Amino acid sequence: RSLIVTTILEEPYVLFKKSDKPLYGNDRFEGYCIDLLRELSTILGFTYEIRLVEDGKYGAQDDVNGQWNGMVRELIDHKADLAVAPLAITYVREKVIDFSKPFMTLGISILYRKPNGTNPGVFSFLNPLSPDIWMYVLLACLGVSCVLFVIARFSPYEWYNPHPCNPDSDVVENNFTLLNSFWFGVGALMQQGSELMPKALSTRIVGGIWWFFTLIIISSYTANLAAFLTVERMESPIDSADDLAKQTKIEYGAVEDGATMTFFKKSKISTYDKMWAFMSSRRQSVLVKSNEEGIQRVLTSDYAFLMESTTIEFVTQRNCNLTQIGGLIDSKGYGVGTPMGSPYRDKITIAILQLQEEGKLHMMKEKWWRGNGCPEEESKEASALGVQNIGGIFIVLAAGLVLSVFVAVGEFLYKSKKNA
Amino acid sequence: RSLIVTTILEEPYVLFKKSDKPLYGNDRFEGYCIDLLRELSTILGFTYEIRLVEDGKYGAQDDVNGQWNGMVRELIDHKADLAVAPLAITYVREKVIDFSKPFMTLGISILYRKPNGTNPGVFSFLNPLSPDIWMYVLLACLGVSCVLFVIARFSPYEWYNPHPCNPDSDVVENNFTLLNSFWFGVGALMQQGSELMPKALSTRIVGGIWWFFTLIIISSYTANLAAFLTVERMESPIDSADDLAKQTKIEYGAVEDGATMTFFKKSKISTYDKMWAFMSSRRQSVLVKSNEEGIQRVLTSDYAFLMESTTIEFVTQRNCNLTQIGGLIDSKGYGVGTPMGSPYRDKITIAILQLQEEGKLHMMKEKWWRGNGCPEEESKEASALGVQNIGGIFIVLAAGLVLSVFVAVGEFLYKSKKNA
Amino acid sequence: RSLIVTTILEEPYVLFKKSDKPLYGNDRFEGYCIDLLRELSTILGFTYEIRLVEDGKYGAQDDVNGQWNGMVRELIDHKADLAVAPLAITYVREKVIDFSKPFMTLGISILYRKPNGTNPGVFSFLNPLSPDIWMYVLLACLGVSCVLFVIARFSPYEWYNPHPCNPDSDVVENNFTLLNSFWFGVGALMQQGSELMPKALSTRIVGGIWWFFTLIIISSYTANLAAFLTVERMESPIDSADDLAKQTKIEYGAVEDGATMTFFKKSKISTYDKMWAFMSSRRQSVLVKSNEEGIQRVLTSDYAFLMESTTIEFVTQRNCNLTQIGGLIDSKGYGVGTPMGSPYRDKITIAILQLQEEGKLHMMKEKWWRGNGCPEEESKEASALGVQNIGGIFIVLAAGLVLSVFVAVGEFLYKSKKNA
Amino acid sequence: RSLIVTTILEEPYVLFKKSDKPLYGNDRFEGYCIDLLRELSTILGFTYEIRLVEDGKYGAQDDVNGQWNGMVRELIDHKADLAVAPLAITYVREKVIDFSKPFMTLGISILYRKPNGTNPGVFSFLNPLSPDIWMYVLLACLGVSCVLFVIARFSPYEWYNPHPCNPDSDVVENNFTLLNSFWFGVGALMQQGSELMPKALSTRIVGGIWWFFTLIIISSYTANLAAFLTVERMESPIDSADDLAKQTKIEYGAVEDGATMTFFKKSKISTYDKMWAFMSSRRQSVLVKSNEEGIQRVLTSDYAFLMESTTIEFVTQRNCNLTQIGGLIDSKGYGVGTPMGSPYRDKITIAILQLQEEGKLHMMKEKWWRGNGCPEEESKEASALGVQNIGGIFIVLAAGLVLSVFVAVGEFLYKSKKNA
Ligand SMILES: CCCCCCCC/C=C/CCCCCCCC(=O)O[C@@H](COC(=O)CCCCCCCCCCCCCCC)COP(=O)([O-])OCC[N+](C)(C)C
Ligand SMILES: CCCCCCCC/C=C/CCCCCCCC(=O)O[C@@H](COC(=O)CCCCCCCCCCCCCCC)COP(=O)([O-])OCC[N+](C)(C)C
Ligand SMILES: CCCCCCCC/C=C/CCCCCCCC(=O)O[C@@H](COC(=O)CCCCCCCCCCCCCCC)COP(=O)([O-])OCC[N+](C)(C)C
Ligand SMILES: CCCCCCCC/C=C/CCCCCCCC(=O)O[C@@H](COC(=O)CCCCCCCCCCCCCCC)COP(=O)([O-])OCC[N+](C)(C)C
Ligand SMILES: CCCCCCCC/C=C\CCCCCCCC(=O)O[C@@H](COC(=O)CCCCCCCCCCCCCCC)COP(=O)([O-])OCC[N+](C)(C)C
Ligand SMILES: *[C@@H]1O[C@H](CO)[C@@H](O[C@@H]2O[C@H](CO)[C@@H](O)[C@H](O)[C@H]2NC(C)=O)[C@H](O)[C@H]1NC(C)=O
Ligand SMILES: O=S1(=O)NCN(C2CC2)c2ccc(F)cc21
Ligand SMILES: O=S1(=O)NCN(C2CC2)c2ccc(F)cc21
Ligand SMILES: O=S1(=O)NCN(C2CC2)c2ccc(F)cc21
Ligand SMILES: O=S1(=O)NCN(C2CC2)c2ccc(F)cc21
Ligand SMILES: *[C@@H]1O[C@H](CO)[C@@H](O)[C@H](O)[C@H]1NC(C)=O
Ligand code: NA
Ligand code: NA
Repeated sequence: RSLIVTTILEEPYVLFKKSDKPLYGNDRFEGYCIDLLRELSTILGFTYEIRLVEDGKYGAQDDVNGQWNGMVRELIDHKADLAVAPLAITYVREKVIDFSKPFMTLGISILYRKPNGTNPGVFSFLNPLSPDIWMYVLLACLGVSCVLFVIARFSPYEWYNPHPCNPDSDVVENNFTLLNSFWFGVGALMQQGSELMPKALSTRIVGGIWWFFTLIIISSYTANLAAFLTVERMESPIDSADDLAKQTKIEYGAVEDGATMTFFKKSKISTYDKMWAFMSSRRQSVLVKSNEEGIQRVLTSDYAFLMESTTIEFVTQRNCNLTQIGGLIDSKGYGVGTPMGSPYRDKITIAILQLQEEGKLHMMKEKWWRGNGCPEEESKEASALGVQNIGGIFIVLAAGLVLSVFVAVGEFLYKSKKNA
Repeated sequence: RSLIVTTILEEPYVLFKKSDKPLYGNDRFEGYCIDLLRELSTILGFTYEIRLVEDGKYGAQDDVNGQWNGMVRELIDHKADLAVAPLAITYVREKVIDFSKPFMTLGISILYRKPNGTNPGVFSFLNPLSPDIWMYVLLACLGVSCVLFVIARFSPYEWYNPHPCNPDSDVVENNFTLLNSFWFGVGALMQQGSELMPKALSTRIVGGIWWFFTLIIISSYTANLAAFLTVERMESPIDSADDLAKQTKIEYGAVEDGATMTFFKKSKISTYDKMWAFMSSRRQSVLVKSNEEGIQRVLTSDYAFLMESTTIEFVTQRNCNLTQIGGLIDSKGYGVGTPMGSPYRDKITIAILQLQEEGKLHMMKEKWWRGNGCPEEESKEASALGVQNIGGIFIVLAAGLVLSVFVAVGEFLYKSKKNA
Repeated sequence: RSLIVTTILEEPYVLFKKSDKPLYGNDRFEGYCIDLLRELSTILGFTYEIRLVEDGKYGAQDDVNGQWNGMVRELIDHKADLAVAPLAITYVREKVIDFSKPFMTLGISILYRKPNGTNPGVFSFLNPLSPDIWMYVLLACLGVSCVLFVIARFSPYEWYNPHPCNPDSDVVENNFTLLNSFWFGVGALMQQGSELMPKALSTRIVGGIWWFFTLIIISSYTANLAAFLTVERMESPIDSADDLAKQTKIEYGAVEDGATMTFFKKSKISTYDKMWAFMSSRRQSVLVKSNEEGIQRVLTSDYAFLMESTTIEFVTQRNCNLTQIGGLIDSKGYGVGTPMGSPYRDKITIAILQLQEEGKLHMMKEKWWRGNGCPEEESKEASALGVQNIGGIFIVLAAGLVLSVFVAVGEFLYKSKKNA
Repeated sequence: RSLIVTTILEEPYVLFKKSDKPLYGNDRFEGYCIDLLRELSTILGFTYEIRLVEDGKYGAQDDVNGQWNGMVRELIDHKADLAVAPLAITYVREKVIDFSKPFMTLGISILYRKPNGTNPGVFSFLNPLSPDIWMYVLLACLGVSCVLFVIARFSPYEWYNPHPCNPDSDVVENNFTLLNSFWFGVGALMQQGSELMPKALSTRIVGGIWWFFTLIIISSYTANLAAFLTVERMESPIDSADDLAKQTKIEYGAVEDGATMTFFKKSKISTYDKMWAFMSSRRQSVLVKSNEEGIQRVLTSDYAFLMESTTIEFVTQRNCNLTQIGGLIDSKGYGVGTPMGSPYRDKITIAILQLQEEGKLHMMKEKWWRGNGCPEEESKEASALGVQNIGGIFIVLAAGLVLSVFVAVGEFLYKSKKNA
């Protein structure tokens, strides 16, 4: 004899080969379950010929007559001897056909968009104060220093004798010129002082007020930056279903009429019926029809699509903009199907389990689920301040030293134009 | 026998279900009172056929006719057999129809807009130190500078040679006068320092202690401001009905001739007389016509709305800038109405207590009153300090620059009088 | 006739009067349910005589013969016409006796020790650095300054000419004496500088290293104090059962074989069976026998005793070391009992509800549950730095200014002892 | 008919129940495998009488006799009928007894001690800025000070009269030499300032830009250190079995001749050969005798223990300094054993899948593997910075005080050579 093996088209499962050569038979197919049946027929000795299921399904009761469809109809009507396909071992299907013992473990977990890290900008040190404030601090430096200049020329006490070494007269002068009064204000703003230090009482009230103003500006820059950096460090992305249960900004997802949304119907867990309450409320928006459109929803919007774990690890690892957040929720298992009471059930159970002990079923999964390089290496770290978030203080340093050369040229010419 | 359950429409009690189809009947309705009624029909055995109430009214007795309107008129004339609805147990209806024991407990409570933190005060920089500390730092600046004056006089090593360029001219000068002693005190307080730098040992111990004092004050101002800006604890101006008795700025409000207005009119408690003396001797500014119009006036104006308790936890839950301040004022309950003398009063009374001890009567409330959830408990980024947050250092800058010109013209006259 | 009213001894319920006068009958008793039956007999016209229940209980099936005991045995055997007592309206008791409609609402909530606020001490500013560090910073000031003194006398470049005004010789001197080198180190430590500023290259390496050392000390004092003050502000006491469900440090409690622990048996809520899992694990330690010993466990240890809400509001308000955290979990109701099918059930239901509309049942609760003054006013606030947590910088300020007077006396004598 | 269920004792699978009493039988035992067995007997109809296994062994085949030991010897000789226990499905037992389908899924995983944060490094003050920034600040201090040298030479207004006491002696001096230009650069960087204070305009723009540069660096060091000390993100040195292949410092470990040791011996994967080449060519330092002895060696030493997966989530849960690093390595499952050919293999296979689809098979795991919980996720107070946290500023202090003496004796020779 030759066993009629019913299977379905899926990836990395039974596929077609990508060549032209239009005379294929039993070389037409290539996938995980073709490599599995190649290694089951090798050690059990049988020969096989693959015949795809006609009505493109896995199997379910249509409830109109209690007749199964898909692959498990061909198994229950003995039109097929095996079923090497992702036919998950479940309760209602166990009572009609007999499965082997699992060759793969799956479960419900979450697709999500891999965290696109926010570039802070190069000028991200300006952030702890609003741009209304950074302008009003600059207009306070041009304001107070033009007030201190007027008061220093108007007050008699600031006019001092610069020579205590020689008790003269008529040499009485100020040190607060227009340029020095700017240098007091800029010097006091940066908390590093200057060499002027007012002498009258009226110019010290301008001084002592500008010093109290300055402490509140620096201590509200340091404290708000220590609030921006401890909010960013305290927060964390979703890494579970519980953190996905609370935040209603992140939109959920499931296949309409599938085995994933069926789990949230029959669930009695208090964290999963809340997820069904989200899916029952926002239905027609969080209940997309298949696995293919559900990936395109995560790729565009803030979608959190719930599907099985073996077709996340395929999708995630050939598309490194996508990730798997959380762990396994359910725990299913793919099993090689047999008709009810078949002799090949006990041989394949021993044959699948022989390939696990010699490590075949991991070397086959790493051949088909691995894929390209996919640069995901991507050592994301945080909170150590680098060039990417404090680097614009290097630019305005360099922009201030280019400008100061242009004034040193402007000073060396202006002196020589006075001399000549 | 199908008994004719009467029903008024409230949310989330009895709503219109909407999917697509024209043909209807007993599937139009969903909510709390429908899940209550189908779980009583499961336990007691009866059948619905909910039919709605006419004249859209719960029940009241006319003042000149002496007749009833709505459900309790439909129950007294046996045009209904149950009244599963928000029909509150009161004295006048209990003498006319027969209620079951309560299935919900409620009272009068207060809506108010949730605290926002968008106008914290224009002097919000002043908050990280208590106003005891802001005075005791200023008295310490006056205290140390008076000690700096006293110590520097009779310390003989603070009497140096102020004439350094020539070797031994017998002149002596103390640069720690009364004016410079405050300027060292202010100058060291503002982390920038004067030009003085005391010189013996006894003014250096005063100098070194006031410097260590100043680090601990500034590094506690910067640290406590860093705590205020990442952990914002927003507190409401009102916390109970006693705090509304004093705040005339926050105005009351209730529905005209409702069950809430009737309670404050008939009360004898000293707070609830003061709450009624406002609401009676003011109208159309404080008394709304419907509670849906009253939810809007909290949302727009500065308004505190006195309404039923269980209507609040529905509206608060799906509008996250509305909160419930305080606790229950009144205490009443919702009862399934029955006609005046019925066998269905007792058998539902047992059936309500069966739903409450098994836990199903609480799980209906948790699914119909809960909504989005809106987790704003996670702190956002600290919302950069603008003229609404720091703000008042621009005032005390201008208040110091105006005061200094008064001293500038003040000490201009004192020298011009001295030169004359 | 005269109604035989069966009741039980509890507080603020039926008690004895505190006088001697040993000939009481029907004046023997004083409580809430005596004030209730005084106001029910007034408006219904009946006369009554109180007879206490003999076997000191409320009522339950003993399961040996299905015979009720306590008060509801005297009701079911018609030895009593009423039961005005805390006889909670529950399901198994409703089917044998008939209750009135509730005069009081109770529920399950939590006793807990009222938060005894931690006094930070007066020296709580020392906290951001360990006492090993504050000693090693003081020994670095006595270390570096005694290194800078040796290097300044040993290096030739620090020996400068103090007269550029007069190009002399032999007047070459240092400004780094032993006292000034201490004043550089103390002056640089406090981030406010001095008037010395080293001139050689060897004394600037000591200077530049002591300045880098100083920045790390101040920036680790400011950042650790901004971590001590944002952990204290972020944390919050338990204010629910969910916050009480997680923390296993806080020990739970319940009455053994009571109506409170029965609620956690039949619970299907995911946050309450976890509380039963704590009570099933640590039983004989969290399952004390009555309400009286359970209060004494909260008063000594970290106990979180679960009892009914009407005997928390009694205990909390006459003992202001105790508080009620969270809200109502269950929702029961105290009802005036009647025998099965009694005519007084419908009259008292109208009579209780008449006293609610004219506000008697709140004025009676505020007479018996109010109690003494009990200074609980206690306006607890936090995070504004006051005298109680930064006040020891006022003491060491004052201790440094007392010491400096004693050196100014020591300087004024030492000069005059040189002069004389 | 009572069928004789065999059983080995493991925790939390089958334990001894202890209350008080001597007389026993089928109530001695509680756990996962007993709650599994009484829920199979409810569904399938059968009865227990659990009897224990002799010789305390699961099952293995003797190498010289060719006989079995324990449960699978008790199943092959029909001295038992079920084997509800942790009896892992393997190839050699499947050829001898018949298993059901799995009820637990597990594999090989890694114990390691949870990260602690008690030795963060003695240079942990250096962390808030990246080592790119710590170099670029130092090059900017060298860069600006070389620009300060160049600009101050050919700027004519930096050439003042250094002889102020006498009016017009034609001497000129630039105080911005090469040595003072770095000292202004270092002095302004350390927030304390030199004695220079540039004087024209072009050295004031260099001065004012380097001052604004310095505020942003210090207020980002203080702010990011304030983020590190309140939000501590502790990360392990190892994250998978690939990271143990390189870390020879962290040593492996597994039970002698267990199911874990057998997997690494027979493997062909390149990581698991390197993990075995260590463990085979080292013994009694890396190979434990029992896994209880291996939990202790993680707890004491620096050790990473390779054991079964479901034994980890029991031990990790009730010892909160033990964690599971990585994921599952192997993949096997626990099966209810049956004799070689039985009608109870199929009917339990359906019954296990009935428990798994209803959700009861997961709720048994959540009640027997979960323990205390230990919420250390809430941040404690920041644990004051000692010599383990700041630490290395005491080294770079002493490294700068030793280097300065070398320059002090260095420039002592250079002047003594010049004077000669
Ligand atoms: C402790 C600190 C406070 C105390 C000191 C305060 C110092 C006074 C400062 C005053 C004004 C500072 C400029 C800010 C203007 C607001 C606009 C803005 O921020 O955005 C602009 C950046 O702006 C720049 O280009 C930064 C230039 C810095 C100027 C250096 C001042 C020199 C000191 C002289 C002192 C006074 C001279 C007086 C003369 C006598 C546009 O960039 P962006 O679009 O935002 O890109 C980022 C976008 N992203 C993050 C979203 C990705
Ligand atoms: C880095 C900082 C620490 C170190 C520096 C410490 C420096 C010592 C400072 C000591 C005193 C500082 C102010 C104390 C105010 C206490 C009274 C109060 O709380 O309310 C009053 C504040 O209204 C004002 O008085 C505004 C004045 C602010 C600046 C005053 C000093 C000017 C600088 C002088 C320079 C030399 C000073 C020293 C030499 C004499 C009333 O207004 P309000 O009620 O707040 O309205 C908002 C309501 N809200 C906030 C509730 C929303
Ligand atoms: C930004 C700040 C860092 C930079 C500046 C560092 C300055 C250097 C400081 C060095 C030592 C500081 C003393 C602390 C010693 C450790 C012991 C301790 O803390 O507890 C003791 C307190 O200790 C005191 O009594 C505080 C006295 C302050 C000293 C004033 C400094 C003088 C400046 C001169 C500078 C050097 C002179 C050199 C001369 C050439 C005992 O109190 P307690 O039992 O803890 O009570 C609280 C208990 N509770 C909280 C649990 C309730
Ligand atoms: C407020 C502060 C900001 C503003 C001021 C900035 C000042 C400019 C500073 C610039 C450079 C600062 C240090 C650079 C360190 C980078 C290398 C590194 O990361 O590791 C190396 C650090 O080993 C060392 O180098 C220790 C030296 C620290 C002080 C060096 C300058 C001394 C003061 C000079 C005075 C003049 C300086 C300027 C004039 C020239 C190797 O050791 P590790 O690997 O770390 O071992 C621990 C491992 N762990 C951390 C992972 C646990
Ligand atoms: C060339 C020389 C010119 C002169 C030099 C001076 C110029 C330069 C110097 C300082 C000004 C800085 C320039 C920036 C512009 C300031 C505007 C601003 O920020 O608004 C601030 C107002 O603060 C004020 O400026 C008004 C002044 C206070 C009242 C007048 C003084 C009397 C104070 C007491 C009487 C005693 C006085 C006597 C005591 C003996 C705050 O605005 P706001 O209300 O919070 O707006 C809300 C915005 N929101 C909607 C977002 C929430
Ligand atoms: C607040 O003060 C009370 C004083 O009664 C402290 O209560 C003591 O608590 C300890 C355990 O922490 C018990 O061993 C003592 O028996 C209690 N005292 C008495 C008199 O019973 C309480 O601990 C304080 N609060 C805090 C948070 O420590
Ligand atoms: O359908 S099964 O054969 N039996 C049920 N389950 C488990 C819950 C462990 C699992 C889990 C993983 C599988 F691969 C198979 C099965
Ligand atoms: O209208 S009732 O049936 N009887 C009176 N009361 C109260 C005693 C407060 C209450 C309290 C809560 C209810 F749910 C019902 C009633
Ligand atoms: O025993 S009852 O008459 N009916 C049940 N409940 C519930 C509201 C659930 C309540 C709640 C409070 C009561 F006062 C009485 C009752
Ligand atoms: O020993 S099995 O019954 N068959 C083999 N395998 C795996 C293919 C992974 C698994 C995986 C998980 C199980 F629970 C059981 C088995
Ligand atoms: C706390 O102490 C006792 C409890 O032993 C109590 O009687 C007293 O009233 C309480 N005191 C205050 C101030 O709350
Ligand atoms: Na079957
Ligand atoms: Na009635």
